[PDB]
Amino acid sequence: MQPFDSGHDDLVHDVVYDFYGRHVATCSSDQHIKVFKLDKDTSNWELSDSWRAHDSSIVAIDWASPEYGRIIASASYDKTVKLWEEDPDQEECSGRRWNKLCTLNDSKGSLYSVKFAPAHLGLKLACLGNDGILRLYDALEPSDLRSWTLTSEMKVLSIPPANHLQSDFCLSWCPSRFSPEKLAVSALEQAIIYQRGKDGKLHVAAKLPGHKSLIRSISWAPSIGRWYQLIATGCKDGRIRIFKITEKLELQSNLQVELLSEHDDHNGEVWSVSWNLTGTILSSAGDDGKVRLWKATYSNEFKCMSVITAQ
Amino acid sequence: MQPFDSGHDDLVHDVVYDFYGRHVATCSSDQHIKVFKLDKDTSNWELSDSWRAHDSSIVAIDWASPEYGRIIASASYDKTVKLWEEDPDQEECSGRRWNKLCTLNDSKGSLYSVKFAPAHLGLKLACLGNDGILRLYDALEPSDLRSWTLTSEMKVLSIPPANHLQSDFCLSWCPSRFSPEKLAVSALEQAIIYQRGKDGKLHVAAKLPGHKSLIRSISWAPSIGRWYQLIATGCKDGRIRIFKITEKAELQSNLQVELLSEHDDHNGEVWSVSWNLTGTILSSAGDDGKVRLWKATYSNEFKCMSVITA
Amino acid sequence: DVQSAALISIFGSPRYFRDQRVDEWIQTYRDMLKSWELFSMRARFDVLRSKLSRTKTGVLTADIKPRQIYIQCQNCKQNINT
Amino acid sequence: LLLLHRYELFGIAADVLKYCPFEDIMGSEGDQSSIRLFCERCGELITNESSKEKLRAEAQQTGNKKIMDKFGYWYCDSCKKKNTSCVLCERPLKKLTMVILPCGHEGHFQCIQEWFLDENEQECPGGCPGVAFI
Ligand SMILES: [Zn+2]
Ligand SMILES: [Zn+2]
Ligand SMILES: [Zn+2]
Repeated sequence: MQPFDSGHDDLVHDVVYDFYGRHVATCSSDQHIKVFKLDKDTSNWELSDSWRAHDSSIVAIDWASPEYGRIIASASYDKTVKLWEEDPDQEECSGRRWNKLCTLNDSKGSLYSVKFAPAHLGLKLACLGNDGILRLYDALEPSDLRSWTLTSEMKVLSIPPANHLQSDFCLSWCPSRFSPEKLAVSALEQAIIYQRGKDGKLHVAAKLPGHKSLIRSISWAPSIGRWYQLIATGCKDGRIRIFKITEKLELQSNLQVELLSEHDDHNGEVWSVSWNLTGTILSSAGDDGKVRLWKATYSNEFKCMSVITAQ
Repeated sequence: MQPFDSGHDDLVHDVVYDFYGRHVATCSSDQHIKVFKLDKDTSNWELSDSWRAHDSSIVAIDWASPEYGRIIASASYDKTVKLWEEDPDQEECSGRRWNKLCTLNDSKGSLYSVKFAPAHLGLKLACLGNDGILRLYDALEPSDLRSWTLTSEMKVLSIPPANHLQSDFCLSWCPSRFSPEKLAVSALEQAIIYQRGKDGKLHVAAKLPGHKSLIRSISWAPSIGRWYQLIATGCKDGRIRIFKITEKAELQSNLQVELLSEHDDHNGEVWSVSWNLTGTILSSAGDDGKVRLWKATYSNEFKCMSVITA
Repeated sequence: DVQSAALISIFGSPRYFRDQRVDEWIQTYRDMLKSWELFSMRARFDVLRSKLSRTKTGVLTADIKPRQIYIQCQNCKQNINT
Repeated sequence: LLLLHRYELFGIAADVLKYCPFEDIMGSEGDQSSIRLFCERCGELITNESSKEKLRAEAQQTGNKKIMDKFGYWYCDSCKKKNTSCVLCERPLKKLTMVILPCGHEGHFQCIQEWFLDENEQECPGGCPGVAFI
């Protein structure tokens, strides 16, 4: 692979893979979404569609599960979440390829994070924004993609933020198919894990400590066979925090949180963290143009493996 | 006239083609059935399978319609009809390529002719032996083709023929799906056309006259679209009688029989008569060692053609 | 010559009227095409019959081959083709 | 299994899931690939419970499992439909088909593949008012 230059007229905010790794959707502040495809010939990225989605900066994007179709969901500063289903009959690079499904204009504040649930929960979607409440949108009938019902409206804050311009929200789902449903909320300076009990409603399970500044990213780790789970949080202060989550079977399981590691190696501000599919290597991108990879050592302590510079 | 040796140790009795014409099945008095295939590359008749079938001389075999699979019936003198289905996951020339399906033990007499019905009537079958009884067997169970139920049981002859007198029985269906179900049945010297009535039972519909001696072969001409049905008959006399049948109590439509032509060219016994795909060529074999081809020129009257000696 | 009769007849025989003789000729030619293992030519004959049965209004008059798939839906236990 | 699905390794994932000792790994609806059909002649559902019962009784009274291979959904027990015919060769069809979607016609792999690639045709072999291209 080689780096490719986008057609974006401003900063690219959130970039999210599809399931198969052959498509890249880049949402940007210029009111545009550009979906790329990985051609088998010549091994270079070619643009597939580029259309205007919102009336402001799109700050989050997520692909749906491949069994439900080619669905992306975009959250922006227009207090809306708009879904897009790909129509393959239209020509590429035309602007009419991706058709809007539904607009979930229910947040009084600008929405910061959108995340799809794991595929074994059904087509379930999450929203977090400036209003300060977590919204869950389910398609109880996945037959029609235009019928979205709000199924959970949980207040993640004691009070809404007065300083609306200085805030940042993030969400991360738990990909464990057979553990109970867990969702991570990083509202302003906390981090709360939410579980679904027998009541069918979200409850506070555990709180990640520390986090002296705003949380710019959160990422649950896919634990393939491990007896613990990892949560990576990037902060405005610049500290990577990796939390060792242990689960033992009203909630059906109690969670204990142990701060496994803390890393302030980004001399500045951390904007994104993301695990790989093993849950072993963790990426971390800062405002200095540097990307660091963290792998756990022989002890229970992560260390930096490489630094990627974009000179 | 290129010859190919079939490999039987005794007299080859009945040779029949299949629907597609690329497979022939030969039965003989060595109690064996041999299926031969025609390769498109070698262009020569090669043996596909040979297996022992009956305990007596097999004298009549017939192929089923290809929409019901690969089924070969077999009539022999041991008063049985055996049905043979082919499983393609077996080796050629091994004896296990064709699997037995059923034994029809209802016949109290050595069977002479077996003909499958046309495909639009179902997976039916016909039997005729030296007891005067015409038996029809249907495969009414679709799950397994091993339960063949007897449906019709007529009595062509009043009494069975004697032990020391020769007898011949031939069968011929009507291959027209636009006419009621008919079956040309030959007794010793009697030729009968049957029909399926409104009551679901076979009825005597017409009788082909003449036939001063034994009838060796009956062949219904294929319905190409003409308004008249043609029946060819080879007798123990030298006569090749061609009957013109035109169709218009407890029968769907009455039908008349007119003897179109009668030829004495063989000076012997016409052992077999057969038609083409279109019913335009009549092949007859007699005791003069000659196989004569017959065609209709300038009118409906059939005239002779190429004579093939052997 | 039932082949030429069938191919001549299918231009206007189901489209403008209906008679049994043309149906007999069509069935006979289709059976002969099956017997010669010319299945592709039989299918071309069938699509030519279906193309030439379009009336001026546009309604098909050909006796096309009926449906063979009636899938039962798993969520509602009902036929998807009614 | 999700990681195997992320690559284009689906037969390997099928091999892994076929002999998995845990029966509820992917999906909880059981048979998600079951295709029940209604009869093309009578309209009742093709369940063929009488044939399955008879073949199970015959295989219990005998000592072979090849009698149960006669069970299939290509025939109807209610209306005594014999077999399903291919749309090209009009031969019996028992073990693998190839459904044409807009018109609902069966067919072998070889017949359908020959008709749509070797002959480069675009319509259904049975004759349909439309284009079932490629
Ligand atoms: Zn039925
Ligand atoms: Zn086929
Ligand atoms: Zn069709």
